[PDB]
Amino acid sequence: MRECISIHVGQAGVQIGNACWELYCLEHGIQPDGQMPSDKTIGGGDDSFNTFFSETGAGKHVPRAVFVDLEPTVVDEVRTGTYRQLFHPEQLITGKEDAANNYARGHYTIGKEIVDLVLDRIRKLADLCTGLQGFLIFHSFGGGTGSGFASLLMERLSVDYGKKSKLEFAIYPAPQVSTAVVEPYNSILTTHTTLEHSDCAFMVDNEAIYDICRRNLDIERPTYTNLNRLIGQIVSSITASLRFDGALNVDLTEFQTNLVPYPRIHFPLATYAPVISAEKAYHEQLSVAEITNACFEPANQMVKCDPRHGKYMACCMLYRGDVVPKDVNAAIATIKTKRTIQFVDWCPTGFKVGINYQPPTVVPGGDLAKVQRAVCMLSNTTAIAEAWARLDHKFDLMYAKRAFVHWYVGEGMEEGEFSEAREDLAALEKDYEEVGVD
Amino acid sequence: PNLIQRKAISGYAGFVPRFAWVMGMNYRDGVTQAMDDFDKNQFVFRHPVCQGLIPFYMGFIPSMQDNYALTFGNSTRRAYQKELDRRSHTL
Amino acid sequence: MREIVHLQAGQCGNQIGAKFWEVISDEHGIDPTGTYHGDSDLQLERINVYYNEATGGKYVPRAVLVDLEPGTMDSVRSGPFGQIFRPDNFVFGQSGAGNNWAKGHYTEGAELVDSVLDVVRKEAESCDCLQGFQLTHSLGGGTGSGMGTLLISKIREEYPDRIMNTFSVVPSPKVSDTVVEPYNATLSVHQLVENTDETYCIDNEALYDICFRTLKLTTPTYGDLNHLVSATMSGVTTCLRFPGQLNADLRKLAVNMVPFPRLHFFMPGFAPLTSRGSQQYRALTVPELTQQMFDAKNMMAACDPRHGRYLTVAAVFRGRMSMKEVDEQMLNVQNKNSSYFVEWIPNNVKTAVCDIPPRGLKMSATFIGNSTAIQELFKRISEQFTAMFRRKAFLHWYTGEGMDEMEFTEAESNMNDLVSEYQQYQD
Amino acid sequence: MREIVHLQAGQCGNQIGAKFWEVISDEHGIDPTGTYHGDSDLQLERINVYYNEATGGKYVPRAVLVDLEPGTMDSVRSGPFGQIFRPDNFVFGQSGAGNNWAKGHYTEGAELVDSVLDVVRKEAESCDCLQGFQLTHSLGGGTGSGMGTLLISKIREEYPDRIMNTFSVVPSPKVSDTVVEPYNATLSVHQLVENTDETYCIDNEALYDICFRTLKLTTPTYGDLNHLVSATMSGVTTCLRFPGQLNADLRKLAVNMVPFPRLHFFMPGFAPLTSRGSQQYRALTVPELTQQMFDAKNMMAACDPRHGRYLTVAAVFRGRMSMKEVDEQMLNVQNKNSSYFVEWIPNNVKTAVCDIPPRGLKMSATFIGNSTAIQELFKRISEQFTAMFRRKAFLHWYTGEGMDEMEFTEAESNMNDLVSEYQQYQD
Amino acid sequence: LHYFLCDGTVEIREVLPSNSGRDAMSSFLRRGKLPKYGPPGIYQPGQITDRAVLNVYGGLSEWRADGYLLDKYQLGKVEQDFYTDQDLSIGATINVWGRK
Ligand SMILES: Nc1nc2c(ncn2[C@@H]2O[C@H](COP(=O)(O)OP(=O)(O)OP(=O)(O)O)[C@@H](O)[C@H]2O)c(=O)[nH]1
Ligand SMILES: Nc1nc2c(ncn2[C@@H]2O[C@H](COP(=O)(O)OP(=O)(O)OP(=O)(O)O)[C@@H](O)[C@H]2O)c(=O)[nH]1
Ligand SMILES: Nc1nc2c(ncn2[C@@H]2O[C@H](COP(=O)(O)OP(=O)(O)OP(=O)(O)O)[C@@H](O)[C@H]2O)c(=O)[nH]1
Repeated sequence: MRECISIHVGQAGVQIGNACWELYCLEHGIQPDGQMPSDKTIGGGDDSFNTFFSETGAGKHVPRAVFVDLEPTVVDEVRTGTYRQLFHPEQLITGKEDAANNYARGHYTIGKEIVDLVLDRIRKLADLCTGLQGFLIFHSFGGGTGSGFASLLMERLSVDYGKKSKLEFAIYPAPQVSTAVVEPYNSILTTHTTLEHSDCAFMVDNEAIYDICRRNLDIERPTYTNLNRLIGQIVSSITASLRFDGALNVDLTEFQTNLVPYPRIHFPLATYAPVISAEKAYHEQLSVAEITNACFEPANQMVKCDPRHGKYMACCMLYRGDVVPKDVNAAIATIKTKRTIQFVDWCPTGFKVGINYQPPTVVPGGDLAKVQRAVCMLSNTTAIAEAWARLDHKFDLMYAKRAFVHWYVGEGMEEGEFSEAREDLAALEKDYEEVGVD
Repeated sequence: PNLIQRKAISGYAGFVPRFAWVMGMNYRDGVTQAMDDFDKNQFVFRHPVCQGLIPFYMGFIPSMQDNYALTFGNSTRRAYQKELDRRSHTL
Repeated sequence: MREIVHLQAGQCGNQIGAKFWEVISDEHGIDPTGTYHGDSDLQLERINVYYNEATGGKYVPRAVLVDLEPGTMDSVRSGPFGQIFRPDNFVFGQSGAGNNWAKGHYTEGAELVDSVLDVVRKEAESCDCLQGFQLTHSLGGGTGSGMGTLLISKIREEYPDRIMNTFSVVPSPKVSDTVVEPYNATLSVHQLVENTDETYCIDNEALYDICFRTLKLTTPTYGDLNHLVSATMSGVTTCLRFPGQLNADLRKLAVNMVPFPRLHFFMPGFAPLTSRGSQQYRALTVPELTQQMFDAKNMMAACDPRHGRYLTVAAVFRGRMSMKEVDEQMLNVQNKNSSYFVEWIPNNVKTAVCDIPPRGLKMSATFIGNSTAIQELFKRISEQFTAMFRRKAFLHWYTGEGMDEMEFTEAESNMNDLVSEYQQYQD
Repeated sequence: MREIVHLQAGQCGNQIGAKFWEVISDEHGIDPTGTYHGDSDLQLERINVYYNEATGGKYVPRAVLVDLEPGTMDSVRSGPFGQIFRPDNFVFGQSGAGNNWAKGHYTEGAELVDSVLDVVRKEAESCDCLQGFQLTHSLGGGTGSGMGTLLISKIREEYPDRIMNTFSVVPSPKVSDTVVEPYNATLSVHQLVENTDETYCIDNEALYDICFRTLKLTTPTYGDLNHLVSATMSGVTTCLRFPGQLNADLRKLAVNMVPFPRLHFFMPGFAPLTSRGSQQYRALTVPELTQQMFDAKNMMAACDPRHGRYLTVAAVFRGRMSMKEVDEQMLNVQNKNSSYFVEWIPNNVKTAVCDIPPRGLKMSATFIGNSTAIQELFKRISEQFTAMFRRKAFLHWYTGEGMDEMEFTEAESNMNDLVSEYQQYQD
Repeated sequence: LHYFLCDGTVEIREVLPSNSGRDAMSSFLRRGKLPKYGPPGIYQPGQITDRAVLNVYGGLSEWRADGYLLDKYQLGKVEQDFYTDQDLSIGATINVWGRK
C-alpha cells in the first residue's frame, strides 16, 4: 500500500529516530507495552497506521526501521530504555569498533563486513512490503561514525535498486563551529561521493536551532530533548499527507518531481513556522497571514543564509489543521505582490501547496503548543552558495598544509580523490551562479 | 536498576554478571536469576557492621549375589527396602 | 569486546598505579574484600574495560606490575588492596637497579623481558580485543625508563595496531635528585619519540605550586600528588565506560589531536580544586569552571605556554549540562585570545560531554592541550647534556657496561631535530 | 563385567600404589576400616571395575603386591590403610636385591615367579572379563625392573588378547642416584619395547619444577609428590567408571593413540594446579583450562616439547561441559600453531568429556600426548651406555651372574634403531 | 596486632605456619590508622588535612616560602573516628576495611 522504510544510519541517527518514534507512537496511541487499550484495532494491520507499523496477528506493531551503529554504548542504552520490547531485536545492528572520525576508516577497512547483514535486513523487509515507495535515511555529516558508512550504503542500495526514491536528512556543519577538525574533511568526502546518487538531501544548522529557542520559545538552556522533538515534528508534518486524509493530497514523489529543477542541486531549506510556547498560544492569536510572514521571515530559517543574499527559486508549503483555501490563496497573492522577496525570473509560478485536515499533535509535558493551524515550508533557493564557499577557503588551507594526512595514508587512503573532490565542489558552485544568472 | 528485570534486551553488547557459576544456558532466566540472587546477597552483603528396579541392571549394590532363590524383580525391591534396614549404608 | 590492560613500571609507577587503582575501586564501589557493592547498575554495566572476572564474585585487575627491589612491591601489597592485586602477576627482579640506564637496558632486562612478555601475552590471550595499552612510569628515574623503553620496543611489533599511551612523570627542572638524570632522559626520549604515539607529561614542581597555591594545607604527601594525577587519568579514561553522547576512543582524541607523526607530548590540568571554605563559598557554574579551567595558574604541566602557542586543545566535561554553554564558552575564548592560537586550522577545540559526574561532585572537567611549550624543557635538558658530555663526566660506568658515545651523538641529533621541528611550524 | 587387576612392583611401586589406592578410596568415600558409606549411587555402581566384595561391606582391592625386602611392605601395611590390603596377597623372598638386574632376571626371580603367577591367575579366575593389566614399577629401579621384565614376559603369552599398561619413571638428567642405572634401563627397555603396548614415563626433575613453580609450599614430601603423579592415571581411568556422553576403554584410547607398531611412550599432562591464594584468585573457564593445560611449564614428564614436533594428542575433560567450547579451543590451538603439528595425519586430536568431576574441583582436564619429544631421553641413555662400556666398568657382577656382552650389543642396536626410526618419521 | 601508644595507630603482621602454601611477606597491613567502620567513600583527597589556612601573601614577592595566615572557626572539619585504645577486649567486633 503506502509505506516507507526507515534507515537510521548513525549514532546521531538513533538520537532523532528515538525522538521521532516517541512522537510516532503517540498519535495512534501505541502503548509502550505494544497493544491498544480495550478498544479494537488488531487485524492484518489495515488502517492509516500500516504505513509505519506491522501490527500483525501477533498484535504488536513492527517498527519498519533499521538502526545501525558503531559504538555499543548508545544503542545499548536505548534498548535498555522504554520502547525496547516494541523494537525488534536484530533490527538493531551494532558493531564493536569506531570509525575514529575518519571517513576513510568508516569507508574501506570497516564497512565491508556489515553490508551483507544490513542488506539482509533490508531485503527481509522488502519481501513483505508491497508499495516500496521510499526510504527515510538519516545520517549526520560530521558523524564521527555516521559520515562514511551511510555513503557506501547509499551506493550499494542505489545500484541494487534503481527505481525508487531517496530522501536524506542530515545535520549540517556549523558555519563558525566545527567540533571535529575532521569535519571539513569528511564533509567534502561525503558530498563528492553522494551528490550523484542522493535523490533529495536536506540540511539544517544546529546553531540556529539553538537560536530560535530563545528567540521565541524562550529557552536559555535547551537540549537534545527539545531539538530532536523539533526535527521529529518536522518529519511528522512532511508525512501527514502520507498518513491522514484531507481535501487534496501530495506525496514524496511529487516533492521530488516539483522541487528539484536540475540534476546536481537538490538542496532546499526547511522551516517550521508556528514554533511558539504555550503562554504565547493561549492569549495570542494564530492565523494564516502572520504565520506566512513568520515562514518567509529570514531569521526564522534555521540556516544562516539570508534569502536577500539570494533569490527564492522553488517553494512547497504544506498546511495542516483546520484551514480553508480562501485565505491561503489571498496570502500567496500578498506574498507574490511584495517586492523584497526577489524571485528568480525563470518560473513565474513556484508554489506547491498541500492541505491536510488533521491537526498536529503535542506530547504531554513537552514544549510545543496545543496548535490548531500549522504550516511547514520547504523551499529551494540560491542563497546557500556561501556555505560551501566558506567550506573551501579552509579546506584549501588544511590540505595545503597536509596536516593529519599521515592518518589517512596510514589507514590506507590516497589523495587523487582528495584532489577531485574540490573540482566536484567547484562544479556545484559554478553551476549555482550559472543557474542564478538569467 | 533494570526494569523488565527478567531479561535485558536480546543481544546485549554490554556484558552481564554470572557468565560463571551458573551459565551454559540462555539469556533470560540466567540474567534475571543472576541479578536477583546477586542483589539479594549484596543486600545481606550490606547488612550490619556488628519401587521395582527392572532386570539386567549392571552395578552392584551390597550383598545381592550372596542371597538368591527369587526373581530379579521381587529380590531387587526386597533389597530396595532392606537397604533402609540392615545394609542401610546407601544414600 | 574492547578492554584495557594496564602497565605499571618503576617505583614511581608502583605508587601511581596503587593510587590510580584504589581511586577506580572507590568509583565503582569495590571494597578491600573484593566483592561488588551494588549501588549503581550503570557503574556495573561496563566493568570489562578494566576488570576481568574471577570466581566467587571477585574482580581481579588486568595489571602488569614490574619492579626490581622487593620492598616496593611489599609496600604495595601491604597497602589497602594488595590482596586485590595478584601474587602470580607480581614479577620482579633479582638484583638492584643501580639507577643506571645501561643496566636497565642491556644487563638484567635481557633476561626479564622473557617473563614479562609471557605474562602480558597470557593476559592478552585471556582477553578478546584491545584498545591498546597505557604504561605509567618515569622517563628520568632508573627503573621506569630503563624497562619502559625495552617493553615498548618489544610490544610494538607483536601488536602493531593498538594505542600505545605513555604516561610519564617528568624530572624536576631545578632539583631532579638523580644526577645522571640528564643522560637517562636523553637516552629514553630517543626511543620514546620513535615508538609511542601519545604522551602525558607531569612535573612535581608544578604539583608543589598547585598544592600550595590552591590546596592550602601545608602538609601533603607524594600520595596527594599521585591523587591529583590519578584524577587526571580518571577523567581522560572513564569516557569509554559511561553513556552519554561524546567521543570516547583514545584513537578518536588522537585523530582529533595530533596533526603530525612527531607530535606526541601533552600537558594535563584539572577542573576545580577547592579550598577548605570555597566548597560552601562557591557556586558551580559552567562559566566559572571555564574561567578557572583555562587558567595559567591552574596549569600543572611544566611552565607557562605564555611563551609558546596553542596548536590544539581537547576538553572533556562531566555532569548534567547541555550543549550551548560549552558552545558559547568556546566561542568566547577563541576571540578572548585569538592571537594565542595557530592560524593553520581553526575550530581548534575538540569537545566531549559526559553525563556521570564523579562520586561527590556535580560539575567537573578535564583539559588537555597540544601547545608549543616543550621547547624550553628539552632545551634545558639540551644544555645540561652538552655541558656534561663536554668532558665525559660519569662516562666510565656506561662504558664499562659496554655503551658508546656514538649513541649519545645520534640521540642528541634526534632531540635537536625535535627542537627545530617544534620551532618551525609555530614560528 | 569388565575389571582391572593392579600389579605393584619395585619399592617405588610400593609407595606409588600406596598413595594411589587411598586416592581411589577417598574419591569413592570409604573409611579406613572399609565400611563404605554410600554417598553417590553412581560410584557405588561402578566400584566393581576394581573391587571385589566379601561380606561386611569391606571393599577388597584386586592388587598383587610383590617385593623382596620386607621392611617397606611392613611400612605400607602399618600405614593408614594397611588393613585394606590382603596379607594373603603379600609374597616376597628371603634374599636381598643388590639393586641388580642380573639377580632379578635370573637369580632371585626364578623362585618367586611361580607364586606371583599362581596368585595372579587365581585372581584371574576370580574375575570375569578383563580389559588387561597395569603394572606400576620403575625402569631405572632395580628390583622393579628385575621382576617386571620376567613377569611381563610370562603373562604376555598366557593372555595374548588384553591391554598391558606399564607405568614407569625415567632417570633424572642431572643425577640418577643408582649408577648402574643406565645398564639396568637399557636391559629393561630391550624387553619392554618388544612386549608392551602402552607406557607412561614420569620424572622427578620436572616434578620438582612443578613444586617450585606452582606448589610454592617450601618443604614438600615424596608422598605428596606421589599424590601429584597418581592424580594423572586416576584421571585417565576416571571415565571407565562413570556415565556421560563419552567413552573410556584403554583400547578406545590406544587405537586413537598409536600410529605405528613400535610406539609406546607417553608423557602425562595435568590440569589446574592452584597456588597459595589462586583458589580465590582464579577464574575457572574452559578457555583458561585449555591455555594452562597446553603449556611448556605444566608438562612434567621428560623435556620441553618446544624442541621437536607433536604426533598425536588426547585430552579428557571432567565436569559439566559442552561440545562447542572444546571444539573451538581445538581449532584455536590448531590454527594458532599449525606448524608445530605434523602434517602427515591432520585432525591429530581426541577429546573425551565425562560429567562427574574429581572431588574438590568442579572442572578438570587430563592430557596425554605422544610427540617427537622422546629423542633426548634415549639419546642421553645411549651416550651414557657407550661411555661406561668403553672400559666395561661395573661389569664383573653381571658376567659373574652369567650373561654375555652380546646381549648388551643387541640391546644397544635396538635402541639405536628406535632413535633412527623416530628420527625418520619426524624428518 | 601491635597498637602503638605514641601514634594512635595500628599494625598487622601474619603468623602463617610452615607448608601453609602462602607467600613469605609478613607485614600484611600498613601502620596507618584503622577507620572505625567500613571503607569510607574516598573523601576526595585535596581536602584531607588538619589545619585551615586562610590566605597566602607570599608569591607577591620572595622572602620566605610565603606566609600562612590562620583562621578562628575551622569550618569543614569532617568526622572520621578511629579505633582507639578504649574499645579493646577479649571478644568484640572490629571491622578492618571489610574484615569481620
Ligand atoms: N543528531 C544528533 N546530533 C547531535 C546530538 N548531540 C550533538 N550532535 C551533533 O551530532 C554529531 C554527532 O556525530 P559524530 O560526532 O561523528 O558521532 P559518531 O561518529 O557516530 O560517534 P559519537 O561521537 O560517539 O556519537 C556531532 O558532530 C554533534 O555536533 C544529538 O543528540 N543528536
Ligand atoms: N614512590 C615515590 N616516587 C617518587 C617520589 N618523588 C618522586 N618520585 C619519582 O620516582 C622516580 C623513580 O621511580 P622508579 O622508576 O620506580 O625508580 P628507578 O627506576 O630505580 O629510578 P631512581 O629514581 O634512580 O631510583 C624518581 O625519578 C622520582 O621522580 C615519591 O615521593 N615517592
Ligand atoms: N618408594 C620410593 N622409590 C623411589 C623414590 N625415589 C626414587 N625411587 C626409585 O624407584 C625405584 C623402584 O623401586 P624398586 O624397583 O623397588 O628398587 P630396587 O629394585 O630394590 O633397586 P634400586 O633401584 O637400586 O633401589 C627405586 O629403585 C628408586 O630408584 C622414593 O622416594 N620412594
